Amino acid sequence: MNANLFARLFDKLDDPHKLAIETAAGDKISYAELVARAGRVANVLVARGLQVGDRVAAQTEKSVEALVLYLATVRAGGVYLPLNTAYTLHELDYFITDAEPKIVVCDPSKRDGIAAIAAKVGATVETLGPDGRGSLTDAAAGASEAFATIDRGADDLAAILYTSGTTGRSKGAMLSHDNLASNSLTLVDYWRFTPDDVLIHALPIYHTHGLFVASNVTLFARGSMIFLPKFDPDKILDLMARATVLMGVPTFYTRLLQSPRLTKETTGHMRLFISGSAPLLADTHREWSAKTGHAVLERYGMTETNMNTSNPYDGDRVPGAVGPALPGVSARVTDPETGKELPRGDIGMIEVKGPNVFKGYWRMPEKTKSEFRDDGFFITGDLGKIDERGYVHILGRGKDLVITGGFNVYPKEIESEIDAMPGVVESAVIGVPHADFGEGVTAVVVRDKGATIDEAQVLHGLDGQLAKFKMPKKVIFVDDLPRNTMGAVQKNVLRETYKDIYK
Ligand SMILES: Nc1ncnc2c1ncn2[C@@H]1O[C@H](COP(=O)(O)OP(=O)(O)OP(=O)(O)O)[C@@H](O)[C@H]1O
Ligand SMILES: [Mg+2]
Repeated sequence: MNANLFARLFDKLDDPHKLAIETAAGDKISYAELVARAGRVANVLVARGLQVGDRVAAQTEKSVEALVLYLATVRAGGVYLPLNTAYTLHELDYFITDAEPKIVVCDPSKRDGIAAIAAKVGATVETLGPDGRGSLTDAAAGASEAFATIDRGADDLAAILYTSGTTGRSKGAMLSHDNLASNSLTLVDYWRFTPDDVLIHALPIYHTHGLFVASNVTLFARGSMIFLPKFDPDKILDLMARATVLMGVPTFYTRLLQSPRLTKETTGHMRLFISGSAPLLADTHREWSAKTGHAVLERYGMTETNMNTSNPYDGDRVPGAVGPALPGVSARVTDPETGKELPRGDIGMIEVKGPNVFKGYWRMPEKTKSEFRDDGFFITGDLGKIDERGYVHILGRGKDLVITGGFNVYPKEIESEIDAMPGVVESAVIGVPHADFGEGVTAVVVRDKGATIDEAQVLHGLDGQLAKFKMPKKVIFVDDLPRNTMGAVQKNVLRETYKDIYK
């Protein structure tokens, strides 16, 4: 009855020699082998000063060794803290100072620089490279495989993941053993994962999607995964003939749609395509079904909440919607201010509650308090509505709402109109200060190479479909939209870039 995620996963292992992970080089690792690797690394953590509750901060390229470090940290009663591989030394200083890890694991090439930061909190530094080699690996080579998995309670911490930083400086979400186990166990059943599943895993593992959703679901299900270092369209297509599931972000799908190899035949062996982490556009959903005959299953989650909602595996998968609340999870829509729940169909603030919901922000009890309602619901900061069937629809982030001339203007329906115009790839509608209207609705648009469509053409096209107060005051064409490492459009960046256009 140990609640320790590692114990939930592996204490009882009925089929130990079954495949768990195939590496990018084609090496194969069984469940028993994975467990033994984690035992060695857990012993290394203790030998390097880990005490129960200590954080282990890890910035490494993706590898099975890096995944093992996650498992071992949890197993040893530590708190795993993955960090975006792109963070610079200076950025890392903030996270290391905030979290005060006892151990920091980094790429061999950064050891000297990171050691300086680590010394500020007295952390021990080990290394792990893209090839799975380094001081961590040397230490594990002589360590014992046997390790008594540490007793942990449901609410004890297993991890701290920093948010993606879309709306400001990343905050450290404190995730418990039960947060992670309850969510992944629910998903195994809800998505019907079985030991026969083979998951193509091409996502980063410093983010909740690639780290927890991909790994924990597979591992609980006793299925396996195939690692790829990053999104590679041709390698992903190659693997579909011998895999059953792909978890991706919308950019995976729009990029795969550009391959002439993406056909019914090429995807015919696959069971399920899942999309998450950013909005899957309804047009993208329809394009995928038109080209491949598969209905993409989209789900919605956050760093702070793990997965909240999902389109059903055995029900209607609705373009533009993220599905009803998962089993065990409650979702509602409230008046953003007052907090009163709204009638089904009304747009407002999405709030969630459940065993998936985190314990708060690391050493930010005040900001934690402001993000929870009195009755324990968490304010997502996402605006949307819940339809008559209980499907949640996300309209945008609260900060993406544009208030202009006294009106609430929701950008997505404008973007949908612009996207539908011939010559348009995609568009982002934002608001920036305007002296006459409060904010000026501004359309930032990516067009096809050689497309003729221009500003006047775009505004005229909208004129006959859109209320006057919703009309963009100008259209700005760009080579591409700014996106973070997980493929999300950064409207924060756009608002900053164009803040002065109406000055
Ligand atoms: N399927 C989806 N459809 C629409 N939006 C989504 C979906 N999945 C995730 N999102 C958006 O991503 C957010 C979760 O992102 P994440 O936890 O990676 O950090 P972030 O919110 O982007 O960064 P920060 O919290 O630092 O501002 C959600 O709150 C939601 O706005
Ligand atoms: Mg957020």
